[PDB]
This record gives sequence, C-alpha cells and structure tokens, in this order.
Amino acid sequence: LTQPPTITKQSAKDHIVDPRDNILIECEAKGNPAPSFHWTRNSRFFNIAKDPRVSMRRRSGTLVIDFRSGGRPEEYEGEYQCFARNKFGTALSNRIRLQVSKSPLWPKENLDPVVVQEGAPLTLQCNPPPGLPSPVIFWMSSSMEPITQDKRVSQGHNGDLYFSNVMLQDMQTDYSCNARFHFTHTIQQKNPFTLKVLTTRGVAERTPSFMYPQGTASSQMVLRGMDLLLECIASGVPTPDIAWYKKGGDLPSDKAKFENFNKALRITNVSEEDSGEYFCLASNKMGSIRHTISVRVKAAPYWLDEPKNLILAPGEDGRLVCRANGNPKPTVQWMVNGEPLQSAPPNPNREVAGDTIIFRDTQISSRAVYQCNTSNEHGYLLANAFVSVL
Amino acid sequence: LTQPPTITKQSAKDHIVDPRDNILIECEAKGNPAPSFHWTRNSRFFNIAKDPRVSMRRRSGTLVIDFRSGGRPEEYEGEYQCFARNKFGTALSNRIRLQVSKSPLWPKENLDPVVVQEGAPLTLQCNPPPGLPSPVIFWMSSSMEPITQDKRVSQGHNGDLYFSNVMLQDMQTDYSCNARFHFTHTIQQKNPFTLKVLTTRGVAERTPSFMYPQGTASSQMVLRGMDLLLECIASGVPTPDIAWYKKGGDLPSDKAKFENFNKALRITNVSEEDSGEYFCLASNKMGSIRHTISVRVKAAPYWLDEPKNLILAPGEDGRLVCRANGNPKPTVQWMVNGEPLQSAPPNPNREVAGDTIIFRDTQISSRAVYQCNTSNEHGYLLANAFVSVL
Ligand SMILES: *[C@@H]1O[C@H](CO)[C@@H](O)[C@H](O)[C@H]1NC(C)=O
Ligand SMILES: *[C@@H]1O[C@H](CO)[C@@H](O)[C@H](O)[C@H]1NC(C)=O
Repeated sequence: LTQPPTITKQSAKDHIVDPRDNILIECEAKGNPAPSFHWTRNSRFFNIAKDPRVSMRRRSGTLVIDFRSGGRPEEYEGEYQCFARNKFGTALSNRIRLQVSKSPLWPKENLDPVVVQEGAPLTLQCNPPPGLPSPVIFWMSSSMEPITQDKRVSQGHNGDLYFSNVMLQDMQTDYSCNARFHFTHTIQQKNPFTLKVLTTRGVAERTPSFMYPQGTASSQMVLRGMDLLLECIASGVPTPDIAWYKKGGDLPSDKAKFENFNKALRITNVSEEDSGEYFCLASNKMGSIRHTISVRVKAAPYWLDEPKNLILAPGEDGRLVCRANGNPKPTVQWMVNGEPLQSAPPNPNREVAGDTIIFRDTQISSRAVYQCNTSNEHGYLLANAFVSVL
Repeated sequence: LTQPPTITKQSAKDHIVDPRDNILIECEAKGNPAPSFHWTRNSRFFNIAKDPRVSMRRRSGTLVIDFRSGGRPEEYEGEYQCFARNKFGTALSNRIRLQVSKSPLWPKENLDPVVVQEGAPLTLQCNPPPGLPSPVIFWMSSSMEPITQDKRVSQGHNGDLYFSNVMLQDMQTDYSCNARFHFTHTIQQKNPFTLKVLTTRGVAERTPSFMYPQGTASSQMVLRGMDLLLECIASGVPTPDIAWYKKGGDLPSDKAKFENFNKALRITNVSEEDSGEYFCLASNKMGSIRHTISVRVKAAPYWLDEPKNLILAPGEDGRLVCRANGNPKPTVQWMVNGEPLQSAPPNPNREVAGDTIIFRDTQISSRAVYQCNTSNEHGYLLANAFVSVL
C-alpha cells in the first residue's frame, strides 16, 4: 500500500526515432496514490498545453507526439526528463536525449577520373555523411554488382577502399561507396569512381608501407565493455600479409577474432586487462615493417553499490551508499525530489559523507525520494531510492 | 532593334527538383526595350515581395528560391507561368508544373513467412511507393547479394517477382524488393520475404497459366513516340517458353526487341502503324495457351503548322495558322498578350476561322504578341507569335 513513486518503465537514455510513426517518450511509475507527471525539455519546464502535438496517457506520464498536422521532429530534438510525484515525494527518470534517425544525402560533387600507375597503391576514400547510428558501408559497381574483396583490395572500418597494389583488372568495374542505414534501411550512393590505370611496363617489387594507420604509431581509447578494433592496411607490390601481437603477452584466443583478410583484429568485451601495446607486421618479401598501437581503457560508470529503497522503523538509523566504479573515477551528486541537496529543506537527522548518506533517528517526517547521479566524462548512472518510515 | 518580347529560355514543362540545391524556375526573353517580368502560381498572381525565399534576376525573370532559413519545397509545388511584357505586347511561357523529387519510405509492415508447395507457382508482389519519376527496381538478398534471374524466375516491369515453378534452391536466399531513384540515387528496401518451400513428392507436370497479364486478353493505350511494352509471364512445371506475334502482320524487326528472357517485347518509337492486336504463346509441353493484347495508339499534339512572328508592311494582309496533329484531335485557343481573345480590345482588321487568323489592312496599331494553345487529353503546345508593322 503506502509506497512513494518508483519508475516502472522509461524510454532509452539515447532514444532514437525515424520521422515515421510518431514519437513515444515513455515514462511510467508505481505509487500508493497514482502519481502525477510533468516534464522538462532542455532543463526548462516543458509546457504540454501550448503544444498541440504532444499529449499524456492513461494514468501515466508517457508522452505521445503527432505530426499529422504540419510538423517536423527536427525541431523536437532535445533532453527530456520525467518527474513522478505523489503525496510523499518525487522520483526522476533519466535524461532522455531524443534524436532523429537521419539518413542524409551526399554533398553534390563532380568527381575526378582516377588515374594511377599500375602496381602503385591507391585509396578510394569514402567519407560518408554522419547519420545515427553509423551506417553500414559497402562498395558496389554503379550497376549494382558486388565488388569482390581480398588481401589485395579491401575496405577499412571508416569505409575507405584500399588498394595495396593496383592491377589491370581493377578497370573491370567502377566503384561507388554505399551507406545502408540501420532502421530506415535507406541506402545512399556516392558518385562512382572511374579508374583509368596506366601500364608503365614494370613489376617493380617494392617495400611495404602503411596505408591507413599513418606512419609508425597510433593511440586508441576504448570504453570498458565495448569492442576494440585494430587495423593495419599495407601497400606492397608482392601483396603484403598482416600479423598481430601484444607486447609482453598473448592475444586472448577467445575474445580475439581476425577479420578483414587478417587486416583487422577485434577484441570483444574489453576490460582493463586488455589495455597496453599491440603491434602489427606488414610482412612483404622485400621487407617487413611494424605499427604500434597504444590502447588505453577508460570506463563509463557501472554500479558497485546501487542505493535501494529504505523502509525503516521510527528511530532506526538508515544509510544510502551510492558507489560506482569508473575511469575516470565517478562523481556523486545527491538530490531530494529533484531539488539539489544544497538547496533542500534542512534536516538534522541527515549526515552526508560524499558517496554515503546516513539517516539517524528516522522519524515521521523525512519521507522523500532521494536521487543519485554518479558520472564521469563518459557517462552517468541515476538511481532513485525512497526513505519511508513504518 | 524594334522587336516585341520573345522567350529565350525557360524551365521544362515538367520541372522536377530534389530538395538539395535551391530551385531555379527559369524564364528569359529578348525585346527592343528590356522586358519586365511577373509570374502566376496556380492561376493567381504570384507575389514575389511578401515571399522571402524567392527573388528575380539580372535583367531577366528567372526566379530563385532559398530554403536556408527554415523552409520546405513541399509547400512550393504548383503551376508556374512567366509573363514577358514590353511597350508593344506580352509573351507567355509554358505552364511550369514544379514538383519535388520524392524518394519515400515503405509503409511499416510485418510480412508473412512465405510457404508454397514445391513446383507450384508464386508471385512476390513488390508494390513500391510512388516517387517521381518511377524508380528503377531490382531484387537482392537482405545481405546485398544479387538475385539471379532466368526463364523460370524473373521480374515484371511493375517490379513483382515471378516464379513460374518454385524449386528447392529458392531457399538459398531471402528476397527484398529494392527501388533505386533516378537523380537522388537513394535506394529504399522493403522487408525481406522468407521462403519456406514444402516438398510434396511430385513433379506433377502441369499445363501453363498466365501469371501477370490476367486471363485471356488485355488492352493498352500508348502515346505516339513513346515505347510500347508487352509482357507475358507464365506458370508451368516444365518451364514455359514465350513467343510473340502481331495479328495479320509481322513484328518490325528493327523497332522491336525481345527483353526479359523473352517474357517481354518492346517497340521503340511507336506510331499509328504499330497499333492493333498482338498475342503471345506460353508454349509448355502439356499445352500452349495464348494472351491477346489490344494496342491503341493515341497522340499528344505535335506541330504541323506552328505560328511564326509576323513583320508586315502597313496595309498588307497577314495570317497566323496554328495547327497540330493529335489523337484526339487538338483544340485551338487564341490569346492576345495573355488575355483570352474573347475578352480582348476589339479589332476590325481581324477575322478568326478556328485555327486560322487573318489580319487585313495591318496598321500602325495592332502590334501585339498572340498566343496559341493546341491541346488534347494528353498534352498541349504553346506558341508565341507577334504582329509587328514596319
Ligand atoms: C548527471 O550529471 C552529469 C554531469 O553533471 C550530467 O551530464 C547528467 O546529465 C546528469 N544526469 C542526470 C539525469 O541528472
Ligand atoms: C492549354 O489548354 C489546356 C486545356 O485547356 C490546359 O490544360 C493547358 O494548361 C493550357 N496551356 C497553357 C500554357 O495555356
């Protein structure tokens, strides 16, 4: 029966949508008395009433927009936050950054016909327009024939097409960069590149070079839990081979997978242990060079000690611990029903110790719905926890 | 020196544009005194001044819109007409129907898994969203592999995929209809069809049937000068062959081309002679049926006798003949400087005889810029011709 508000469901922290079926910023909550809801858009009170498009729901705060009457979601991009309040206190949802799933066109460009000496290297740079999330990329002939890839010719993760050495058959098709988008499935085509190779009467066998990762070394930061992608594209006449190593250690055979005609190396659920120096070798015939990649592993906050609701008997000492591990180390900010602790109705029964709160002689009053934001450069965590007396 | 206005350049009758680089409704003209320009949008005076987007040009009437400040071309679709006026008279441009090059998305649909008995026929209907002009269509696996076509499996001009008889290998891929648009090059994908064929232990050899052109006969109207496309898709176990004929005549070996694994027949620059009854045969092993297509050839107007400008000596009888051949036969409407003849400043020296005007005792006055609209159901022609006295 007598329990303060608690968020039941909510739209994702990163709520992305296509201009198709109208938006649904979700927010639901429990509570003894059915909670009332209000919203903020970019930190200012979001006035539902003066907006024709948006409307609230059956016994909930879930919103619904409607563009069936001359409207565009491109103006409706921003940070949303739901507030669930009842007689006891108020609980908050995450900060919903609603963004439109763009599948934009390529800038109009009259491309130069590509002329390169035979056997020499070439990089057909794609450079796609943004779009969210990143579009899957592939190369096709302008007449929709799939371009076959091998150790000699392959694409990098950025979408660029890499020719180790340009042969004569590379004129058996033209080359157009395609970008397939995730949820709209729209594909955008960039103008076809026409290759005009020049025969210079020479197999001139050359030492290998580094095409994509420029020069000698490179650094990479990567988030705990995400994937780590290492690449090495080489330009050599006798088509170069790539090989991989980690300095003073073995590459984890389970988490690691050679991709792209050995040109790339993925490590899946990366952790601190996966940081350090990795290197690759472009093992030609006339030589063998090396690239060194430095991998540092930073981390978005993840819960060590998430605060839970507190049901205490009058007079009992209670405590809330909000601790997350991250890199850089997370910060803790406390809130009482949305209002920042600093400017909250004073309470003598409360002692604050950074990430730890302690409630001595919990009494009749003092029933509220505390918040915890633990954050760092790379992310945050928001916990709701109430302090009800029995 | 002393010559009335004459249109030099103008945007195409069907001026289609992508929301990309801002619109350019062109209109230029000659004339002794440099002509002044104004426009109509959907038959009412188009007020440039109260519109921020549009602007006129250096010594011309060519317009230019600009959406760099919160605007959409979808509201700017309509019929435009340029008016070039000088001290003597006024000449008009064609009615420019400006339309936006749409490459719209497919309606959201959860498709049914396709289950069909082996050897039996099936039609994977594409049914694409409009877009202008019509999108080029093809079928691909959801992972971008091209679906190979043959006499057994091929697509109709409407985009539907036709299985004469469904084999077992037809499960070696899924099937998604793709629509590539002409000038934007955007491709839209419809959800993949998953085929689950059922082996029923039977090669049961069957009589052929007509898949696309339904039943026995079909009619087709086609415009003079355009292409004529005839199709016949058959459903038979021993994969049917298609053959073509014209009743009481030979198919023109020069203008005709067998396409689509013989399943279609194109005749290029069609004229009246190309009308009549064509038929095809689905020549199976167990039988051979026939479809009859009736082709009638109608025609948009084309000039027989286009009116030219008139330079006459005072007192000389002149004449304007405006005659176009079409089917249905064209209509003639005359205008004096945009104003319809019926409500024009009366002139005794002018005798009208349908498509023919005659100016007796051409005098000092009477210098104007007459118009001719010859039209029928399928199109029109607009000629400007002035009547200057020497
Ligand atoms: C938590 O704090 C960080 C940094 O102050 C901020 O960017 C983030 O939006 C906050 N989250 C919430 C829901 O308060
Ligand atoms: C010519 O007349 C037809 C039918 O009245 C009309 O649809 C067409 O727009 C006219 N063309 C012009 C430029 O007057």
